Order: sequence, then structure tokens, then C-alpha cells
Amino acid sequence: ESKEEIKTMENIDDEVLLEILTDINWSIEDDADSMIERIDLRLAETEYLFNQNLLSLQKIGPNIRPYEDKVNDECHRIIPTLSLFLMEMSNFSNDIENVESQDNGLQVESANKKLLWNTLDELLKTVSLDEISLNQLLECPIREKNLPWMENQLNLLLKAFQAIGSDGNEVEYNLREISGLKQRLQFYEKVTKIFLNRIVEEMQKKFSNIRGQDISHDQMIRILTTLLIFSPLILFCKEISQKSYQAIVENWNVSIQPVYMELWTKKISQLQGIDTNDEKMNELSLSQLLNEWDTFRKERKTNDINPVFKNSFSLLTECLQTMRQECIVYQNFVEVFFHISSKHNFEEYIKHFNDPDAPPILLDTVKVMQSDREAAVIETQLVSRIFQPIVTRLSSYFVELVKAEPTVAPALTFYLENEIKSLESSNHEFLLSAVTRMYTQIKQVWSDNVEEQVLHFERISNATTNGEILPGILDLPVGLKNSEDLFQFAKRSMDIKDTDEGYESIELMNSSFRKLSIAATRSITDYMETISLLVNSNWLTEMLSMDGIFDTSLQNVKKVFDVEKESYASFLLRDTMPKLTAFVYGVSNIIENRQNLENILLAYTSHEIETLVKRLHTHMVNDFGYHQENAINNVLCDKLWSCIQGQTVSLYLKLYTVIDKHKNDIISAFEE
Amino acid sequence: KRCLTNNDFNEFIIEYSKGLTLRRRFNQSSDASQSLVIKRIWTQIENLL
Repeated sequence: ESKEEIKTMENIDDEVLLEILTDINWSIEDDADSMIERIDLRLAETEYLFNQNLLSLQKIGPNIRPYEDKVNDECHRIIPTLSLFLMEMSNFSNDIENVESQDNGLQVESANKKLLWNTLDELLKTVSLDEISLNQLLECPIREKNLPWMENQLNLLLKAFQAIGSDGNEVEYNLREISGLKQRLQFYEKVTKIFLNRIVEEMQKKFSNIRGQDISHDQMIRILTTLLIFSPLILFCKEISQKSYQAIVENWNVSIQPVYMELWTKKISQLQGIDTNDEKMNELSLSQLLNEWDTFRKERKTNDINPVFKNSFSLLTECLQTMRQECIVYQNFVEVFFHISSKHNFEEYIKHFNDPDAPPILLDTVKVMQSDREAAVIETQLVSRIFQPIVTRLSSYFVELVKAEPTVAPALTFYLENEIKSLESSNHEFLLSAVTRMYTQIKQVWSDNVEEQVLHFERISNATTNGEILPGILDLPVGLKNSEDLFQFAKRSMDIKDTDEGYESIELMNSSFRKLSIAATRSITDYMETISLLVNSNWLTEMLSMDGIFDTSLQNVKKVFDVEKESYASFLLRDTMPKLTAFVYGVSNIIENRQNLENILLAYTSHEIETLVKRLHTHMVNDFGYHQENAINNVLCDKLWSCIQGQTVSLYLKLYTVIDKHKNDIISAFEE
Repeated sequence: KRCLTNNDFNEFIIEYSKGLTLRRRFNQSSDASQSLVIKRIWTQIENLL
């Protein structure tokens, strides 16, 4: 109602999008502006941290640089000896010139090559003024064969710039007093017509480059067409006399970046295809640890279906199309002006040498460029909801972090945006799943313990079953988050450093924070949850923790110490002594690959809990008779009397349990 | 939040997108290329629909 200003490209939109891409501009927030203040103080301590990091410490690191650099001042200190040697030979020899030629001295009597000729020695200014070969040797041009507009009319426009059009006369000399009135005004009028000719050849030939979309993408017609533009930017007057030739290379390519930028924008964002639910592959990394090891593995390394390049394809494609936004935009370092340098009279050297690579190629410069925004934000924002990565994509996103060291392009800042695809790619690094492990070990304890409130007994009458899920089949994703960290993550590499590993400490929080998440499994430490606890830990610690790459070993023997301590508590009314402790207490987990009768799902032979409590209370507690039984067997006395032939001294030892709680002759000597 | 609240007052849509149609004409007296402000009046449009 109070219609506000014309928002035409203010101090924002120079990545103020990417500035506001800290978390979200999703409603809205001034709270998020405070969050920006927090990230600003984070950068303030990281940059004061860089400051005193580099202020004496890496200013001595700069003195460690002054080994090489003061060494350059040491060969350059021989250049002080070469400079005082040449300056001493020419100092004393030029003093000998001061006494030699100036014997009279009197330069109008002893050295009068220039005192006879105070202006007549500077008498080589006869090329004035205009304008024969400015438009005759270049119609628009006459060029493209190292021809008279390349070889001659260019250099005639260098004569239009050799003519210093504002240094006209100095009337005691008076070389171009009135000749400078229209020398480069007709040479820059006719070359203003050649300038508008190359401007219409820039919008025209660059609209043909907008038609040039050769092969994914590739603007190869803009490369051979860029060979038809190196002479326009070489063109040494100089070439942009009033920032115009570069405006034919940049302001003409302003909209003609957005033909290539719109091209990649609609182009790269169309490769979308995914799966739905992969509990089968977690039954292949649960079937891996079943037949392993203890067997031949299983896994292969098996799937890990993410190792098939659903998103790792772009790691060589949208890092290569990002390397069209960067490295073929570093072939727009063959089209910036080009590479304006170098021809020098005025198209002489680039009349011969007009063939750049340009990409990438080294690093010693200072420059700036554009045309990489939406390919970067497309590659990262495309890769966003990726919750399986970057666990298996550790060396992928860290190779992306360590991609571009040695170029002079902004592909390092892309690799830093691809470090942001490892680091500003947020806590995935997924230790909020530990917050899901304690928070879902408390707010989901109303379902698993709802069958297991009494778990290892039957006082509140519940079966010892809770489950290890999260991280049960996520322990299968330790072999699937670790198996594809050696093939898929290794096939995502690049220049310095980039895998070269070297990297993937993620992947060491698959030791560190996986033993922290597995310490929440130690906070999750029921006997199908002790059985599922050590079966899940050892379902990762059969192959993934010895290759010995984990840190949950003491978590596995800690929850397995709770499997000994709670499987002989679930069988604390059964074994007693070893009569249920070998095939019926630990083998309710070993053969599984209310707690009195509730070990009867696998119930490995012999003397299971369905007979250690019944066929020991059926004329077996004293003996088949009474002290002692005539049976040491392996069929039913193993529940009855071979148990008594395996717990013989445990009769009097078990009767000693009443001898501390509430002498020993008539029971411990003559027990019959 | 004003939208589902009352009517939105209607002024909390009417006057709110009037005095916001001020700055939605910040997003309309020129736009190039404020995809920020374009996203702003974009969600204003979708909410109004």
C-alpha cells in the first residue's frame, strides 16, 4: 500500500542467498538473525584464532617461509652483489663517462648530439595522423589470416595509442599540435565503427555460442568461437580503450553467462532416482555376520547399495559440471577477456599465439570471476537429504573437501563449498542418533519393556525381549557404512589431496562416535536384548571390529558382560550349576542366530530350560533315589542325574546357601 | 500465523499485505534478481491462495 523501492541489485544477492543459506530462510527469522550473530562470533574466534595463530606463531611460520623467501633475498643478496657489482662497474665507469665525454662539458661543445638537437634528436614523430588504414585495412576487419587488420590495422591503432592524444604539442617541440585533434578521433571513430563491429560480433558470435551447446554441455563452439575472440581482446589499444572490449567479453557475456548458466541450471538437476526401503541389504549385512567369521565372509564387501553411483555419479559429473562453472569457466579464463595478454603491436604475438588451454593450470595470480553460483548450490542442495551418506561417503565428501589445492581458480572455494558438503553438511556426523538412542531409549521404553517389564524373571510376568533395533540393522550399516568407505569413497578422488587418505575421520567416529553411540548401546544394556545386544555388537564385531576398524570392543564385552550377568540371571533359577548354562543359557543366544521357560525359541540340545526346571524337580533334586542317583547319562539324566553327575558337590554347596542368610556333619559326610 | 488465526483479521491479511504490499512492491518496483524478495512475495502469493 506504501509501494517500496526498486530492488534492482543492491548490496545483497552477492551470495546473500548463500549467506541466508546458513540454516534456512524458512519463516524467517530474526531469531535466525541472532543465529547469524552466533555464527559471526564463531568466525570471530576462528579468525582471531587465525590471527594469533599467524601473528607470531605462523608469523614464524612466515619466518619458516623466510627460509625460502629470505633465501630469495640471499640469491637476491647476490643480486645485491650483482647490483652493486654492475652498479659499481657502471658507477665508476659512468664517472669515467662524466670526465670522459665532458672534457669541456659544456655539453654544447663536448657532447652536442643533443645540444645541437634539443628537439631535433626527438624528431621521429612523422606518423601523423589519420585515417587511411584505420578503416581500409579493416572493413569491419580484413583479419582472420594474420591479415592487415590483425597484423597492420591493429598496429595502426597502436599508432593511434602511440600518439598520446592529450600530449599534443609542447609547442617548442610541437609534434601533434593540431594533428592530435582527429588522429585517434578518426582512428577511434573508424575504430569506433570497428569497435561496434566487434560488439555486434560479440553479441552475435556469443549468441552463436548461446547456440553452441555441443557435448554435455559443452560450449565447444564457444571455444572455437573463443578463438575468434582472442584477437578482439588482444587488440592492443588497449584493448578496451574505455572498458569496452572487456564489456564485449563480460557485459556482453552477462546475459550470455546465463545462457550457459541457465543451461546448466535446467540441465544438471534432472538425474533424480532412488530406492525406497532396504531391509533386504541389512539382511545381507545381517546375513553377512550370520555366516561369519566363524565362516568365510559374507560380506564380499556386499551392499551398501549406495555405493552404486546414485549420488557419486555427480562427484565426477557435477564436480565436472561444477568444473564447468569453475574449470570450463577457467576455460572462460580463455574467455574472460581471454586472457587479454599478449600481442603488444597491437595484434602481433596473439596474431601467432591465440590458443589457450586455459584450464586450470597452476597457482600464481590474483583475479576474480563469477558464473559458479547455481551449479554449486545445485550440486550441494541436490545432495542435501542424503541420510545414509556421508558415512560411506566419508572420503567422498572429504575428497570433495580436499579437492582443489593447486589451481588459481575458485574450485578451491568450490572444494570449500564441497568441504561445506562435508562440514556445513551438518551433524551427519549423525550423533543426534545417540540422542535418538537415549531419547528413544526412554520415550520408547514403553513398547520393548511392555513385553519385558519383568524381563529376566516372571514376577511382573514379562518375557525377556526388547530388541536391538536402532542400532540393530544399523549395525548392519556399520558394515554397509564401512564397506563402501573403501570402494565408493575411494572412487571419488581428485587432485591434492582427495583420497589420498589422508582423510575420512568420519570413519573414525565410526570408531569414536560409533563407540559413543555404542556407549548408548551400553546405556541400552532383557535377554533377547542382552542376546540382541551382544548379537548386535558382535554382529558388527565379527568382521568390522576384526579388519579391526571400530572402537566398540569394550562396549561389546560390556553389553556381553551384561549378557553373562543377565543370562545367568534370566537362568538364575536354571543354572544351577552348569545344568542349563551351556546349551540353555548362552545358547539361547548362540543358537538364536518369563525367563524360566522362556528360552524355548531355539533351546539348543541338551537339557534345555523346558527340562532343567521340570525334569530336575521330578525325582531328581535329591537323586533318582536320595543321595545319590544311579544315572550318569546324556538323554534325560542331563536334566536329572547327569546334572547331579555335573553338580555333585553343588548339592552340599547349594545347601550351604542357608548357612549365612537367616555343625555341618550329618549332611556333608553321610548325605544318604 | 495470522492467516489461520481470525480472518486473518481480515487486516492481518488485508492491511498486512497492504503494508506488506508496500515492500511486496519493494519486490515489484524492481526485482532483479532478488530471489530472496521474490521468495518472500512468492510465499505471500501461495499463502494468499
